[PDB]
Amino acid sequence: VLKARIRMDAAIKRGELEVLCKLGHHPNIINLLGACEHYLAIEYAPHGNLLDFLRKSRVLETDPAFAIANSTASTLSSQQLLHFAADVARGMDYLSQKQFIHRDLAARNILVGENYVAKIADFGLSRVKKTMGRLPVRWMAIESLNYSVYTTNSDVWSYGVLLWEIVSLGGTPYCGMTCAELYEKLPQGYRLEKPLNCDDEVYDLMRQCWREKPYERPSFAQILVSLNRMLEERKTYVNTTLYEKFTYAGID
Ligand SMILES: CNc1nccc(-c2cccnc2Oc2cc(C(=O)Nc3cc(C(F)(F)F)ccc3N3CCOCC3)ccc2C)n1
Repeated sequence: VLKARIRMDAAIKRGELEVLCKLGHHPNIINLLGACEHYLAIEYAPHGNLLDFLRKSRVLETDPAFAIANSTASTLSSQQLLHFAADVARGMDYLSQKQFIHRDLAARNILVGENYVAKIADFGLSRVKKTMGRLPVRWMAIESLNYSVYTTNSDVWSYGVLLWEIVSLGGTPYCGMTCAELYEKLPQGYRLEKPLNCDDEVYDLMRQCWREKPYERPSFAQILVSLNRMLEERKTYVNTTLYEKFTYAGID
């Protein structure tokens, strides 16, 4: 994958053209510009992947003097954070009505484009039982861990974890927990805990994505509605201000 001019900025990769074309276009997915050879051209995202971008906003760690002085934990606001969330949901709604199943929803696979508009991507390398590489276990629905099932509802569970990645600023999900104990504890109804900077209502939405029953989970259309409600309220939903006992959700 290489940076290039000709839209100007593009990320060029050198059978996949059928899949990209059939996705059509949407402001919340990657944009297929054109192709040929002697080479797939996609619109470059100046802010790179969401994970790294969420982590680079941890200003206390990067620029502590600046952070303390401003009483800020993040260069992103609750408005920006929730807009990333609504961006992914809008793209996943678009993508799921075309019966596209991602199977790898996580911050690492979302791009931050022009105007900080989040875009679904897939950095795997080719596209009814479905194909799987190495399992992203911390992002996986109970029913994928057991049974190896993949549907829009399992995508919704992974979205729940991405929503958690957004609020925690790139925290590693279940920090301190082994992959093995997830297979064991999730069936028993264990779920990820509410982050400290998180409002109860964003936590409820995450919990809705993690219902045991796949068919009880909300649709991406319903998830966008919930988030839009939060963004329209005066209420701040994600705390980004420092306080005496502040600690970031752990990364490693
Ligand atoms: C850092 N900035 C940046 N901007 C744009 C792209 C990239 C980037 C970085 C590293 C690797 N790849 C890219 O960009 C992509 C991204 C994709 C990509 O996301 N492709 C697919 C996306 C989707 C989506 F989920 F969005 F609907 C679905 C299928 C996709 N591909 C999957 C691979 O095979 C063809 C179809 C394909 C090619 C390239 C060159 N980086």
